[PDB]
Amino acid sequence: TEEISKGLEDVNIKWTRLTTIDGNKGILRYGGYSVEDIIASGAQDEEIQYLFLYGNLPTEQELRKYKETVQKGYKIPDFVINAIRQLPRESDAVAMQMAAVAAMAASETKFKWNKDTDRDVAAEMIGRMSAITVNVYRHIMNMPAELPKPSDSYAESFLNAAFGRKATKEEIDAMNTALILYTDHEVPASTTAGLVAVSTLSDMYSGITAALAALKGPLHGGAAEAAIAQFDEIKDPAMVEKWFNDNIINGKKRLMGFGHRVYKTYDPRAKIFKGIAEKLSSKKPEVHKVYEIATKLEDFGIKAFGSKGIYPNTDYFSGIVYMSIGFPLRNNIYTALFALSRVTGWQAHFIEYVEEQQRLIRPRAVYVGPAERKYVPIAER
Amino acid sequence: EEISKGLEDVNIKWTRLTTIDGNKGILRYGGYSVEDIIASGAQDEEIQYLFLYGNLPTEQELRKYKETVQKGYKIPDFVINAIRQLPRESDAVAMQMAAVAAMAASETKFKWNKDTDRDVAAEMIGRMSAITVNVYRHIMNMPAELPKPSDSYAESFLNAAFGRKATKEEIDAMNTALILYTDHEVPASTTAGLVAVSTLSDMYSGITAALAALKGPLHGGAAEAAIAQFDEIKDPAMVEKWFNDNIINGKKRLMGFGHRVYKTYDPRAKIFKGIAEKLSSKKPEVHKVYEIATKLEDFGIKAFGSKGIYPNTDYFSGIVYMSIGFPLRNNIYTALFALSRVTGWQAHFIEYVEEQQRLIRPRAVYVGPAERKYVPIAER
Ligand SMILES: CC(C)(COP(=O)(O)OP(=O)(O)OC[C@H]1O[C@@H](n2cnc3c(N)ncnc32)[C@H](O)[C@@H]1OP(=O)(O)O)[C@@H](O)C(=O)NCCC(=O)NCCSCC(=O)O
Ligand SMILES: CC(C)(COP(=O)(O)OP(=O)(O)OC[C@H]1O[C@@H](n2cnc3c(N)ncnc32)[C@H](O)[C@@H]1OP(=O)(O)O)[C@@H](O)C(=O)NCCC(=O)NCCSCC(=O)O
Ligand SMILES: O=C([O-])CC(=O)C(=O)O
Ligand SMILES: O=C([O-])CC(=O)C(=O)O
Repeated sequence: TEEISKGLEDVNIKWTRLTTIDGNKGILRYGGYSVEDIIASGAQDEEIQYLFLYGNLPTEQELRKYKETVQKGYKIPDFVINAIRQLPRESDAVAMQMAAVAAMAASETKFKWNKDTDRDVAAEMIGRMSAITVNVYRHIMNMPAELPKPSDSYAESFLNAAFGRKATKEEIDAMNTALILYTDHEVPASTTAGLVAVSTLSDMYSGITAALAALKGPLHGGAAEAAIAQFDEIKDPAMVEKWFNDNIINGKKRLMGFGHRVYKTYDPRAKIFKGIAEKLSSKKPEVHKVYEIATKLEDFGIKAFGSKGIYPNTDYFSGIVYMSIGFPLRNNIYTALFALSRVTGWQAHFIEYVEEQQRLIRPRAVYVGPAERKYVPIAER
Repeated sequence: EEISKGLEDVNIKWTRLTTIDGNKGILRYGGYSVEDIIASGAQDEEIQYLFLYGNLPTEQELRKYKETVQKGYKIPDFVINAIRQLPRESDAVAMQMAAVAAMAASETKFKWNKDTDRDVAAEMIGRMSAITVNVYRHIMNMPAELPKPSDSYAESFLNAAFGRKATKEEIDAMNTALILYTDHEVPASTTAGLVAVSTLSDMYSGITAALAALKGPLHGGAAEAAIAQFDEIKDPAMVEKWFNDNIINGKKRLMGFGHRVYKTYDPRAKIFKGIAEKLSSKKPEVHKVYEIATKLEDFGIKAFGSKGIYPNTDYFSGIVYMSIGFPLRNNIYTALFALSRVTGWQAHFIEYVEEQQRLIRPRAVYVGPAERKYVPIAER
């Protein structure tokens, strides 16, 4: 015992029943169901949400019961809203979500880990996350506060409150795909952070807060904004080559939206996000200009990095989808919409850890510092 | 290969900061044993400096350092309000989370940088003092107050928290508690924070993640859960019955006992015990809490000492905080742990990002349902 597991690569932190990843062939499954199959069938997010908490897809009766438990989360305390609204407007959207969930971790003095109550607490929090995100977006956009109302879909309920208008069928559907696509991804940095916290037997909301803290970072969920920021920065499609050689190839910066710890091939979610990014952006000429820079850079990226197994990830196109829906490129909002979705995966993983395989997470470090030495009083230093 | 349960003996990084011999019960900060530091009467700020800069400060450097820490004694009103707008019966550590979370939001200009990192951390150490003062005050239903510059960081914290002049005994006791909780290599909290910062997320979010993990009863939460056990007992005569009914029969874990690394007496516990004795003996109601604690200790060692499970740092610290004058409620004692630990947290995050940066992303073993086609809703 003296070897460093750099980045914890290939170290198994738990067993899971929820998500499997084929990094070589680019296969992502939720509870056995492939992410392509789920979208092809045009499934609602609530069904996938239910799948992660319970283990199988819901019957008509169970789905209707599940939605009412989620919609309970649409009503949140004033201090929770205020936790967002009393922060500087120019703040990070994910950190705003962090601040709001932290308020819940504090106020929820009666939370206890229990197999009877876990899934209900989780289901309501998924609703609370929606209510939180609406108000995060509204506060940033200088708008008055609003809560999501119950409707035909979770995606619609969210979109309606966020913009303060009726969302179109096409808008609702694209958000519904994004929510499914970002639901879970086994044990990334965010989920890991949350699992470490919950391993001490701290509460669910603390786990979500620790997860959000990690997700905020540029190498993780922060790429959801940082990738599209690259597209916004190039402006002219003919400038793409120059920008790529100037920023990435000279070794200055990493290519945002590219690369993965697991996938050595094209990201499955990146396929789906691209097709939808192509469809919706082609309806808005100024957004399509972003997409046509994106695909051009994608080609230079694939050629330059493909041999090293660096391929587009789920964050490369996702931001274009959100921009097409109506959300602006500012304040890390795209990462916050990522987080809005990933809360389901995060929570399902914490429950699976505590109920069935609980143990404190506490690694070691190899000491490489100063040898044993006598303390010297400050006077003679 | 398969599951590294709890990540035991898996190395996550290298460090120059802290050494632990779990078998002998040895703890060193930058090569200085914890016993050397305490015996010397070292100021907490000296040990703060040691963690941020890699060596002990000169008198000139300590003056410069204190100036930077004190900057954090002024914090924005929304950070104070991030605390005060929450229900008073809220967990104290979770209240610290909310405050630091607000900083993570507002601090939009934070960059991981060789030239700025240490000053940011020094200022945050001060800020953690401001936060904890206000966390304690709000819980007790008192007006907001900030720490003021003085001779020592501990004095500045205690004075502001209580609103009175702290006695020399109280100041030394707090100073020692601050040193003893400064760092402990890569425990759950620090790890949770390192996972966060490996995404190149900000220092404050790193602290926030660490705070979320420190709350738990298996970790820093034991700073209150241990002393809670002594409060339940009330009568030294009923120690044996409580230990027989709850631990040996009920299977509940004895809080303030055991450790991931130490398989012997925790060096910090040993020091905390001596102070708990010195401080409690003078005030009758706290003294008998100590008397319950030491009587439960003997049953603990007789039962678990052969299994490598001995008193840890949280077992006696609660009594030490109680003697200083902090009440046994709202996980205040875990919040005081945090106030200290923020120095160790930040030192590790800087160390990891500057000199050994890589994304922390482990794997899981799949035992779930095999590949299956998306079933129609009614079959099912
Ligand atoms: C996600 C990653 C951190 C994973 O990398 P990792 O598995 O930790 O390996 P690593 O960081 O040690 O990199 C290995 C090598 O590949 C190189 N590399 C990896 N990704 C990239 C990239 N996007 N652009 C340029 N070079 C890269 C890196 O420079 C290193 O080179 P060398 O061996 O010469 O030092 C990285 O691919 C990256 O930074 N990607 C860009 C940001 C991004 O899109 N992140 C989102 C990931 S997906 C979902 C999400 O989390 O939201
Ligand atoms: C700190 C610990 C989590 C470390 O344990 P670990 O290295 O994760 O080992 P583990 O949890 O897999 O347990 C191994 C065995 O020892 C037993 N064990 C460990 N600690 C205790 C205890 N305090 N009382 C009774 N049994 C114990 C445990 O029951 C298990 O036995 P079995 O296999 O028969 O169930 C544990 O000692 C514990 O739960 N302590 C009690 C709470 C506490 O005092 N925590 C604070 C630790 S120090 C400071 C701090 O973090 O702040
Ligand atoms: O799997 C990872 O390492 C990160 C990722 O793509 C996600 O969490 O969506
Ligand atoms: O080292 C550990 O696992 C926990 C501990 O004693 C601390 O963080 O003070």
